[PDB]
Order: sequence, then C-alpha cells, then structure tokens
Amino acid sequence: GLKAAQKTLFPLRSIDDVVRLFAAELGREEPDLVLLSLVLGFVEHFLAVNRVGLTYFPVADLSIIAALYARFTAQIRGAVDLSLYPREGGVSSRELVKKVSDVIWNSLSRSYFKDRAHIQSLFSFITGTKLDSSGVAFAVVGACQALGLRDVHLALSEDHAWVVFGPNGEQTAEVTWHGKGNEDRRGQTVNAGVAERSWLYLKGSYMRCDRKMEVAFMVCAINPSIDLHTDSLELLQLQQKLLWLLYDLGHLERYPMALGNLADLEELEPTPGRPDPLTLYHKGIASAKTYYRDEHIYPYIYLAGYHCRNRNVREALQAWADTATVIQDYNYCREDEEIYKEFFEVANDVIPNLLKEAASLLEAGSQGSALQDPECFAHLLRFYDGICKWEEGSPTPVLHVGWATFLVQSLGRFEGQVRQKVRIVSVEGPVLTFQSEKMKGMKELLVATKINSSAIKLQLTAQSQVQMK
Amino acid sequence: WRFPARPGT
Repeated sequence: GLKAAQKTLFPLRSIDDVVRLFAAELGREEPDLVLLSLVLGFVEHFLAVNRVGLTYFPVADLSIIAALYARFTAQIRGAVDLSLYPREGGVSSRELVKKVSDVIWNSLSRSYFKDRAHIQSLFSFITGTKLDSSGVAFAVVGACQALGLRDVHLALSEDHAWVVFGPNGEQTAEVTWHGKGNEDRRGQTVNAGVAERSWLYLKGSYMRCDRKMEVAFMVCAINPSIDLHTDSLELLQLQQKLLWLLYDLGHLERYPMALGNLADLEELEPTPGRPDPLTLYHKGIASAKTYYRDEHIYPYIYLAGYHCRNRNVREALQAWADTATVIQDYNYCREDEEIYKEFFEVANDVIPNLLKEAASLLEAGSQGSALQDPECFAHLLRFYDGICKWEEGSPTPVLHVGWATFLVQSLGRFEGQVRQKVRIVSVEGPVLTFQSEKMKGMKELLVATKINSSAIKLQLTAQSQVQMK
Repeated sequence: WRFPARPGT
C-alpha cells in the first residue's frame, strides 16, 4: 500500500517532523487517512497513554508504522471482496458500505468501556481492538479509501458521525452507534432524523467532508489528556500546529468546531503573528452562517465559554442568547440529550455563578456592571425565550420546575429599576421581541420590584394549579 | 467522553 514518496520523511523524530508528514500528505492527490491516523495514534499512545521511557518525542520508525499499516490493509482487503459489489461510475453501493461497517464493527473487542480516552485512532483499532463511536465512522472511511472507494466520505453533525457516498455523493448511511441505550440504525439513511428537525441531524445542515476535512477531523480527535489534572504539552503543540497547517491550506473554512478548537488552543498558548482567539471564534460563527444556514449551536457555545472564562458577563450573556436563537428552530428529540445538558448547565449552574460573583462585585462598587445594564437583562430574557421556543412543537418537553428556581433567582439579580428599562414589544432603550408563548405570558411579571416567584414558576412549567391545602 | 472538537470540558 505505502508508496515510496510516503516513506522518505521517516523516521519521525519530533512534532515538526509529524507536521512535515501531514503537509506532504495534504499536498498529494488524496492524503492517506490510514497512514496519518496510525501516526497520530502512535504518538498519542507514547505521549499520553504510556510515557515510560519518554525523553523528548516517541520516534516513529518506518518499520513500525509500515507494519501497523499492513495489519490494517490486510484485515480490510482480506474481509471485503470487491468483486461481490461491482462499482458503476466510481460510485459505491449501500451493500458495500454496510459490509465495510460490519468488518470494522465485528473486529472490536466483545466488551470494553466505549467512553475511554485514546480509543479514537487506527492505532487503537489495531493494537487494542477498540474504537469510540465516531472512531468507528472514521475507520470505515479510512477502510473505504484503502479499498479505492473515492466517493465514501465522513459526514459530521455536532454530536454524531456517519458516511455519504454513491451517485453525486447524495446517499447517506449510518455506520456506527450513537449514545448509550439507543437502538442501532447501521445501514439506514439519516432522512428520518433530518425530517424530524432534531439537533442530532442539524436539519440537514451537517458537514460533508472531503479528504482534507477528514484529516482535520482526526486532528480535532487528538486527545492530549494524560489524566484529570494533566495534559501533554507535546500533543497540545502538535494539535495546534496541525490545525494551523489545515487553516492556511483552507481546510478549516467549512469546519466551525475546528475553528473554535484552534481558538481555545491559542487562548492557552498564543502563537506569535496569528489571529486572536476572538477573531477565530467569530470566524467559526461566520463559517456556520455561510455554509450551514446558521444552524449550528457550538460556534456560539465556544464564544460564550471564552467570555465566561474571562468574566466578560455582558458578552457571555449575549453569546448564550445567540445560542438559544439557533436552538429555537429545532425540535427537541430523543437523542439530542447532549445539547439539553449544555443548556441545562448554562441556565442552572454557569449563569447563576456568574451573576452571584457580579452581585458581590456590584456590592463592592463596580462600575459598568452587567447587573446594571438593561441590555444584559434583555440577553438573559432572550436566552430563556429561545429555550421556550425550542420546546414548542417538540415531542419531548424541555422545561420543568427544576429550572424555575434558577430563573427566579437570576431575574432577581437585576434590580427592578434595571428590569423596567427593557421594553418588550409585540410582533428609546433596549427593545426585545419574544418568539415563545411562555415568555410572552411572562412579560408583566418581569418589572416588579420583588418578582412573583410563584407566578413565574406557573408560567414556565406545565403546572397550572397551586397546592390544595 | 467528548465528541471531537466539542467545546468545554
């Protein structure tokens, strides 16, 4: 499988030698996904899993990498007989895709913890017979490239992975599992999930990778974690350098989450002469607006998290309001629980702890406080509005009374004189228009000096009665 | 377990 020109950089003796290999592969007609994943997995294993004996960098010798490569290509070519699945037109068939998915599936250990770190790469698949959920999808695409199936590509939402293939690349197939205790759909299209307007399938506004974006995925999949307290500096540096190489070649243009990841890495350790983290977070949002109909949630959660860490309360609230403005046009469905958890934590933990500190700082005489800024109160209201609108039409409810005490407490962090300055207008000063029926009914409770806690709870939830006695 | 490039920890 490996061509002479792919071998000349070995041995890889440094981070920068790995970067050179990626640059060389990205300059070829198609970068070799199997080679590149094996190399990343090898160095991650010796930098994060087992650092015994490490003195600088785990040298990657050609003999070792080539033998791993051979183990993979042998196991795919032996198990998938292409003659059984004739290809017209440089297009693969659904049966062929399912066969490759079965080969990868059936290779995995019978029982293992699927949520472990460092089981994402082909190095893990060969040496441990273990892959995580999205790692199975990647492995299917790398197997298909090894078989010459140029039309098979990785598809990505914000929480799941599958493949596209076939005439004009228009077919979809499930090739891995999603979540825990969901029923397998391997072999099926993603059309039911698109049609139901779930977050999981992004209303069809998901990423369809080319081979360069598949390289970007494996780079984002690097896991620098050594343990709960400690990251590998070496792997952070490697990931950051590889993402800049991809950025410079144009291959992050259509990958919002990769742009957020790079921004996070720049915040941790800035690269001289590169854009600031904010610039990169805003490029991620621009990418989602340009290529994905502004239907992605995480570009705004990346931005909000940066503002939250920097105790920019105003801009954090604005970014979470913008997050909610995206979610409002989805239906909350059965496998969307990750984004539910993201909204729950923001509403019921992160915002409360931000406003509590702001309240203490205001007591100590801070000026320009978010708590005295009616535009900040309007952002809080717009955040709840989008969550309430999300719930409308959904097959499963979102809000419950466990949300209501936090809402009442957060509203209460703003004095009545501040809250009074927002004008809520119906379809001077801040003006806000509510989309959700729940918030429209809430409007007259929002300006009293002391909020009517009980009334708020009734309005936010399905509860319509108070206690009998 | 975190989906590649998901924000936050």
